Amino acid sequence: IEVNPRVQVEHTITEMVTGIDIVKTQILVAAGADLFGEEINMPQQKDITTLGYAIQCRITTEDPLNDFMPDTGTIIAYRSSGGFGVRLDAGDGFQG
Amino acid sequence: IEVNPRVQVEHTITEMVTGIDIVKTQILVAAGADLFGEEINMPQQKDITTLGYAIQCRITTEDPLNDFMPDTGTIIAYRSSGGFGVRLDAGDGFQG
Amino acid sequence: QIKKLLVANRGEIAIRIFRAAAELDISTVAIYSNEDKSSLHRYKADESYLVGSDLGPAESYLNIERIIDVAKQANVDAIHPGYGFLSENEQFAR
Repeated sequence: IEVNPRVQVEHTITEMVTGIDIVKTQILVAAGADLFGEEINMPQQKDITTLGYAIQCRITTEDPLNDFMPDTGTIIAYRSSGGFGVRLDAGDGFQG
Repeated sequence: IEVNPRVQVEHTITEMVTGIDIVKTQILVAAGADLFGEEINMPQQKDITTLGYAIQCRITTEDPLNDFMPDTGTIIAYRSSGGFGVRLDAGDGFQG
Repeated sequence: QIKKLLVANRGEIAIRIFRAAAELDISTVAIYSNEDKSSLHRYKADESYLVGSDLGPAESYLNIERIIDVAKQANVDAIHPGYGFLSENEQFAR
């Protein structure tokens, strides 16, 4: 279909099952480092396998009452989760 | 040396490398469910490996510059940190 | 061989980059616009500079020449584009 020549939003989902950090590795490739080197610690092609399953959801300000359209306003209350399995790469929603 | 007949504080560290929720498994064992069954879905003996490595420590109020005595009072400022691979488990630390 | 890094993006992706770069013991640089004067990514980096004080808050992130002006005036030797701005832009990399 096409090629996305960068990191996508849904990148996190793969990192959790593979174990390998995508964003980190990106910077490491810029320095001129080898993949299976001591700095990236990337496993070999038949050494990379998936562990369990992973699911991602993006938390925007869209809703079926305004048919998936954003809104303006101060975020009065922000309640976040965390814990095992749950991965949080946050950025936009907080105190208010 | 000895046997700990319950969960430990450091249980989290093993959860991240195996991919198994101990706490959730633990509850399902009390319900009379089988780990090789519908409820738990735990992989057989030799199917389990360790995906990479994990480290744990606890953030306490024991002052290192003063004989490790827990300093008590009221916390004014608190800021945590998410990020991929980083699991938080907050006890008493909040902004007040 | 990278000393410090700039993120040509905003929001969740920027914060993700700063965390990765700081783990590699690499100094971090962030840019913001008129309406992102109080976006979270502004604070999570070591250095934060305003881009396009005159240009609009939407166009500000998509200004090839001005983002370079910040990187130059800060000793930045590496820029991470992130996604969905100048990430697929050819003349930015050139």
